[PDB]
Amino acid sequence: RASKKILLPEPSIRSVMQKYLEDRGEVTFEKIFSQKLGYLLFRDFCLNHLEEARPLVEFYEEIKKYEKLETEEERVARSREIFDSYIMKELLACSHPFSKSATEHVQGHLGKKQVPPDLFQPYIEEICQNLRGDVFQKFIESDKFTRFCQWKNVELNIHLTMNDFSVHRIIGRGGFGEVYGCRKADTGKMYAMKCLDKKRIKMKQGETLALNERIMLSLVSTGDCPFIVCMSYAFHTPDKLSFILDLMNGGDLHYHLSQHGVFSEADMRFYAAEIILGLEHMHNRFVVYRDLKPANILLDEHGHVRISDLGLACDFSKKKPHASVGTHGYMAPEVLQKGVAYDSSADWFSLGCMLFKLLRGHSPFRQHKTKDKHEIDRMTLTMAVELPDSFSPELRSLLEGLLQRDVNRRLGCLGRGAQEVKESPFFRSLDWQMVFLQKYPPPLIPPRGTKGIKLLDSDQELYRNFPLTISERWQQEVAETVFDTINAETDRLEARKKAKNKQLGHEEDYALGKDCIMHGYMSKMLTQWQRRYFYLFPNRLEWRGEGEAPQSLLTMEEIQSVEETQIKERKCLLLKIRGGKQFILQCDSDPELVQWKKELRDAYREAQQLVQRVPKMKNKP
Amino acid sequence: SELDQLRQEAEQLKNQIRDARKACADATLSQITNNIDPVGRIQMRTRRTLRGHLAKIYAMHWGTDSRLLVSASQDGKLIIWDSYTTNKVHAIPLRSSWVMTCAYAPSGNYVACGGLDNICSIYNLKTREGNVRVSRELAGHTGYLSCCRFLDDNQIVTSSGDTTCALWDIETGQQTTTFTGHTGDVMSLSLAPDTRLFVSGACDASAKLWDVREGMCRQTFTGHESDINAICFFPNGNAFATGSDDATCRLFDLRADQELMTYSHDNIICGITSVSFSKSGRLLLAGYDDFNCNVWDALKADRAGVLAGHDNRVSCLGVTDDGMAVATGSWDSFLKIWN
Amino acid sequence: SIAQARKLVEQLKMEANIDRIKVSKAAADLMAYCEAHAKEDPLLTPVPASENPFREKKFFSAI
Ligand SMILES: O=C(NCCc1ccc(Cl)cc1)c1cc2c(Cl)cncc2s1
Ligand SMILES: [Cl-]
Ligand SMILES: [Cl-]
Repeated sequence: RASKKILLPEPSIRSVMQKYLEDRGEVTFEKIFSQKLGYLLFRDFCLNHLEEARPLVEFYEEIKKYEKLETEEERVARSREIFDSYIMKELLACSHPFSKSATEHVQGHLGKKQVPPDLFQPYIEEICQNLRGDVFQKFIESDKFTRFCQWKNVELNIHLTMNDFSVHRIIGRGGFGEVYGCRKADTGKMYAMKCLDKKRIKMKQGETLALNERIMLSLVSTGDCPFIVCMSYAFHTPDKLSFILDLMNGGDLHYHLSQHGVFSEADMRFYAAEIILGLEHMHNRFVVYRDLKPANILLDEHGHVRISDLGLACDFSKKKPHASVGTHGYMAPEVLQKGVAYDSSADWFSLGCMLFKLLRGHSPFRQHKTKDKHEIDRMTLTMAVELPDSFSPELRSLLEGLLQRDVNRRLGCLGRGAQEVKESPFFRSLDWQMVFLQKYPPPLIPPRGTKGIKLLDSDQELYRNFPLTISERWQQEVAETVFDTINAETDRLEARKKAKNKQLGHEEDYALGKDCIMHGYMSKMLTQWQRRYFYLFPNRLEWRGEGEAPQSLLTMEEIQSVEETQIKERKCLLLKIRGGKQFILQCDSDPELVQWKKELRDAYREAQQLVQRVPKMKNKP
Repeated sequence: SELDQLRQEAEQLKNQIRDARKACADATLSQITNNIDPVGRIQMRTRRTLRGHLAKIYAMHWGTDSRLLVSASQDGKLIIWDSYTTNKVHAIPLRSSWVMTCAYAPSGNYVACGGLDNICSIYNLKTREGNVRVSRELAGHTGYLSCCRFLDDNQIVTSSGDTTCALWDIETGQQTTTFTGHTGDVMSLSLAPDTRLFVSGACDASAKLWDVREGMCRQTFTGHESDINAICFFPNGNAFATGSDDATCRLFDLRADQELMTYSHDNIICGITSVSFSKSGRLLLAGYDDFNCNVWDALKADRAGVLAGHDNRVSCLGVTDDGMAVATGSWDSFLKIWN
Repeated sequence: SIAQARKLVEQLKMEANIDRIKVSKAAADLMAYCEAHAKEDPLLTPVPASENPFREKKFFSAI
């Protein structure tokens, strides 16, 4: 359920948005087809409004169902099923036969009963070839691309505040603030909101930690990892910073270890497997976690787990870190040693230390429940790990591997990363795709039932580039909640306006048959704002009210400059006019502002360049 | 070599032409007209103010009925007006914003216009179907269209910033005749009443007389110190007036092959944009960059009066065929009808 | 340039080859034209307001 409603802009937003996207090279088959909302609008167009592309998209979606099948027995069944039925239409289509090369490849695998998930990948490549030419061009001309622009404009104008969320009870507490459960009002999706108080951050000097987490969440939150607490939005108010994160109600694994007591090998195996896939995700994006420990593992309501706090994590792609970071008892030798640079190697040692603690109740380099940090660090560098007789040989193999002091000897550091750990004898029983799909049963289901001051310009500028929205997260949220209903409602609204404009007789477009560059709504201004519809031509900017032709304008000659400016909170365009006059314009979105700023500057500079070499038109001394 | 010898023959001929002209200069028009009475204070008043253009007016042209006129504007439209009522007959949104000139066919069936599109576009007014639409786009010029005038429904003369003028056959859309000769941009042109001849004015500071039938420059007239922005035939075809950036107008006789008079004032320093004679030829009316139109006694060179109604450059003007009214168009976006 | 200078000499030869009348006779013909058409020029010789469409004229035609 969504309390608030998203309102799409009118189809006329296309004029601006198409150009915005075109200047960024974003109007391409690859760019749009790979976006969730782009795909859905493209398939709608092909399945319902273009008969020649219909069977191509139908067959594409059939292959995608085949890709997701878990067992080979199923893939034997489908691969037959697919090849027997409705391939016959494709072979009989004169415009679209699949290649000899492609069919010879597919029939070769199939003829030997070889049925991998990517069996039909050649047919995907030729479907995309046939979809990205004329079909794509016709899609771009259609109202489904207009509708894409309408959605895209919403995406590029997100400005979140606390009023955009329905905040609920506190479900977690930290030094610089607290975590709340919340529902997003637009869509109704449940989320975690991590609120960090700025007055606290400045007091305890934790600016870098807060900013780093923000950066690290950006790198990690793409690709939909089921095993990391990912971000969808970052935003901030005058007093608070806010991360919108995956909601994890089940408490952390340190708390559960403290309630449950130690785990068996079989229960630890479950947690280890899911955690490994999380680290793999980070390491492929060149992030070293550095603080892997039970308290940084969270449980969801079903008992599945994710890795949590990224504030101590580090991007090692360009420069490898060397500072001693993490928690004592879990830090690697190469980390503890000042001056020695380390990569992802640190996390595999940490893993070994954590997995040991899940089985025994303490870090292997924490002897006799001691609190001496100098001792713990020292045992790590020199003490050989006395593994109990209780442990299986497969476990013993794995922990010997992970806790090698030398990186060149250590498991997950010999060349291939997480794959080396995955194929360790301890995990022999596991299908790793099933781990990824969260199909193995969790061993533990959680039960259902001081003083700060002075925030200045100096401090607020630290969080200038804090706000962010991750495109695929937003689109996925929209797609699975309100996309269907809001598309149907907007179709109704547009049809009503179309049919009403037929009744009124105002059914002619002023932008057509001339040399109009671009057009759309803007707001002009002594006190109140006058919203009007603007048409930009190469020598002038005109505007109209509703139900009339334009009756006022500015010429490109008059415009001396185009600059941005803040009136109150919102940004505006400032046109400086010939003879010390001014014209202020307010746009309805950020893309619109960017485009109008650009196109106006281009239009005035080019016009004044033309005029100067025409004697009849130019100003004479 | 060959070039040095031809440079020396060019001055020999130029000097022969100077001296031939000097041999004809036996008296001045001023001297000949000393006996005739002044015209007195001409006090014309604004009888209509035509509102509709949203930006600068660049050109206008009266229809032969002395009632309808076309105007062309920076707003990217032609408007055809009924001057007697102020009603608009047609508003024509153009394909190109950059229009500079316009024209009205003698028949009243067609109008033409163009500018930085480099195209003279012909519009059919009373179509067989109903609406106003483009009948022809005349492409050929290498530069902007500066002026154009119909001879008949199938023939139109054009001038261009490419330095040429041209005669078109509108059916074929081809240049029947090209008129090369000018050194710089061509700004204005004017047809002779009989239509066998026409004159052009240009940024080379010269006016040329052309033979329409044959396609040749017969005579060239110098004297102006700067660009010639406008040109107009005297009613009988034997003379024409020019308007220039040098702040003077000038009268030229074809048969005497020289300047007769200069129309100037020490206080007037701005450029002349447009010129036209009254029906009898006695008054020469010129529009200026100082927002005024001045009325000159063409025979005596006295300023007879002023049309002072616009708030920016008077960019164009025209006198009706019946002689009843003067129209001025301005950068302030209005046209005024005066008498 | 060789071509362009040869065009000019040919062209100036044509301009020089015209015959010309006296300025006194030319000016006299213009004066006489104006005087012959002065009564027919409404800007010089006003008509009564009742035959002037932009002053007081009663009736008009269609277009
Ligand atoms: O970062 C988290 N834990 C680390 C400890 C912590 C707690 C509160 C703050 Cl303010 C800072 C740091 C997270 C907790 C949750 C919850 Cl309780 C629920 N859902 C997601 C998440 S991520
Ligand atoms: Cl709060
Ligand atoms: Cl789940």
